[PDB]
Amino acid sequence: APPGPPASGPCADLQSAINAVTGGPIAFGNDGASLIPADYEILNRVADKLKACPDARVTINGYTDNTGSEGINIPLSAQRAKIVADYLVARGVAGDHIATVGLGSVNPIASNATPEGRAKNRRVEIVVN
Repeated sequence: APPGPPASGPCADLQSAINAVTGGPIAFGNDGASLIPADYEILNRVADKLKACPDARVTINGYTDNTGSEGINIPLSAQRAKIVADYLVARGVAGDHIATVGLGSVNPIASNATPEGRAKNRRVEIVVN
């Protein structure tokens, strides 16, 4: 038997474990689409946690405020998900195990009346699928 506590169900609730690495969803200010080095280290740990259960694919969604238009918010929502996906794949995930979704301005969570609110609704998120 190995040292330390037991390790049963190592992928059985990994949704909660992946959320615990991220501490929740991630925002986009100043430039509105420019991801931080502090997040890219969180993404290193998410990539390793996915790589510990290549049996359990993920899907990555991203959002934008509604000050833009569909022809601007479709590429912006997809780009936020693709930036996370490309970072995870570069750290060690197989491209087969990550999907991406453009949630442009649907199911909004902040008003566009302030630049902070825009960043709070430009959010990106991850879910096991």
